[PDB]
Amino acid sequence: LMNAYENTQASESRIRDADMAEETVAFTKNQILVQSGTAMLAQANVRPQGVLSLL
Amino acid sequence: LMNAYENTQASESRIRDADMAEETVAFTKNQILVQSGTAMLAQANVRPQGVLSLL
Repeated sequence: LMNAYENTQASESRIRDADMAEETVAFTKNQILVQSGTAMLAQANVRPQGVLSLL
Repeated sequence: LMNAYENTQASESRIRDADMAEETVAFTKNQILVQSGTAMLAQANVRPQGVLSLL
């Protein structure tokens, strides 16, 4: 029973439990993309005033 | 209770809380349109001055 319990616990942890490294790398990549996207949205926000010189 | 509270708070924020990025673009476009309208109104105000040369 003890042997089967440890084997079953390992099998269950193989599914539900997350891998911390493979999650942290994705989290860092996503946050880098978020800051790049918000900077570029800010850049896009200051595009349309180019035509104000024509007024 | 705490799970339900966090879910309900998320649902409430999905409705009443505003999106800052989605709204700042509209704000900047609006003020650009205001500047263009002010410029055009100023230009149209001096429009009838051309008739003075006929008097």
